[PDB]
Amino acid sequence: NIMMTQSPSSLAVSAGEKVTMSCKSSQSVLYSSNQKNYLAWYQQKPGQSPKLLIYWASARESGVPDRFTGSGSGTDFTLTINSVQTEDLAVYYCHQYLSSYTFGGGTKLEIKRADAAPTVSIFPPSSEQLTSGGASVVCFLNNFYPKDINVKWKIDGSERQNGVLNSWTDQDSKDSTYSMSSTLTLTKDEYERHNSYTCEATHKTSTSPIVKSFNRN
Amino acid sequence: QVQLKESGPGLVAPSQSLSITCTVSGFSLIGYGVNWVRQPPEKGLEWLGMIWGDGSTDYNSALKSRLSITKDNSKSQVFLKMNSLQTDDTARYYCAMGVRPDPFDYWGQGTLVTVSAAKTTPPSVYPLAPGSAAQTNSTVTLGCLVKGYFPEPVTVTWNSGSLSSGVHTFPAVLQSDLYTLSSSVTVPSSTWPSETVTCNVAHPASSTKVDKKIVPRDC
Ligand SMILES: [Mg+2]
Ligand SMILES: [Mg+2]
Ligand SMILES: [Mg+2]
Ligand SMILES: [Mg+2]
Repeated sequence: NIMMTQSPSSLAVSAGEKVTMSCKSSQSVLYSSNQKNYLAWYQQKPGQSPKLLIYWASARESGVPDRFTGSGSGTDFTLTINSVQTEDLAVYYCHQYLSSYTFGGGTKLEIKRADAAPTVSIFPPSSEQLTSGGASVVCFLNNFYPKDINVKWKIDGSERQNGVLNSWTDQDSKDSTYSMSSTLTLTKDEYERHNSYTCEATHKTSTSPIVKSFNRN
Repeated sequence: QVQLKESGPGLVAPSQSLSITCTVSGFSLIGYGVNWVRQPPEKGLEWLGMIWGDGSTDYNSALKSRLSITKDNSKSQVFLKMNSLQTDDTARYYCAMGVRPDPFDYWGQGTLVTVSAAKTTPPSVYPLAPGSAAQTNSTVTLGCLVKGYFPEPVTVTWNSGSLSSGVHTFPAVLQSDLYTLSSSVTVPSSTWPSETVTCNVAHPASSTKVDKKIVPRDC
């Protein structure tokens, strides 16, 4: 039972740059009766199963771009991407298949890119939900970079923090931006207790906050 | 042209058993072994076991004999059975195979297994239409709110999949044993409300399929 350790746990890089990852095994993965290192590298993109990149430590799987090269031997191995593509966003796992099957903890590859301002959209509760007694107010903050972003919910001018639920998407595989959804969930009666609903977003790309509002009117 | 597809129950209560079928295509089970690997919510990969061509099996010792693998060569099916599941058995379960002796070349999509005593609940699907008018030659953002379902997963499409670009589907958030998520779609103002925009939500665990047309609202 061989243990596989990878470093760094995560890594950010701009498109077109080179990256190196490290995989170390606690026991040698070199077989004397074959002189082969039973070492493989997998790529797993969000929403997809692992994809074999390399085997025998340095043999590249058919169809894999030549920017992917693996090397090393014994207990020290390396994966290199000569020129990172935006689509290379993924987690990279090393793997040994000499004695049973074990995997490393993975190296998460993230993409650095130029700042991008968000597009903010606010949506009142649907009539379907109000009929059920609920009133969720939803704010979409789409296609921004970097991930850090502050959203503030204001009702009739006063801020509200209870009932706010936020969710971020993964980095986009093509433009490497982030999107966020912020949902303020009230009851129908609470919602009909006020009139002005505001999603106010603050991001590095501008000192002026982005204000999107609607009136229950 | 090797393919593997897992079919599982989606929801298993604690102390109960898990059964998954891997149906393979493009090769005979007589000649190749099939492996099982799971990925917990926090990611990573953990090998579980395999069944060789000749029917012999190897298992991860950490599973403490809770895991049993069988197969039906004549039906191209591999059968995964695990007993007394606990919360930390929650994961996506993959079946995988390699055409060489190793490493694994072909993976199924995996099937999500949630270990919980909570009840299966269908989602509520609400349209998210803008509150005001769209400016000329603008791009308008619509959405659907998928609220109060359990367990994962749900799938969301727009216009039966014909609307694929400009879509963000946000990861689900868990609260009080109920999931909520949303999906946005951004399209030119010249295409909506001129043309139809509909979100299609499926919750297989609840056998739920819902279409919500996004219609303008009274400003
Ligand atoms: Mg062991
Ligand atoms: Mg590219
Ligand atoms: Mg934007
Ligand atoms: Mg129109």
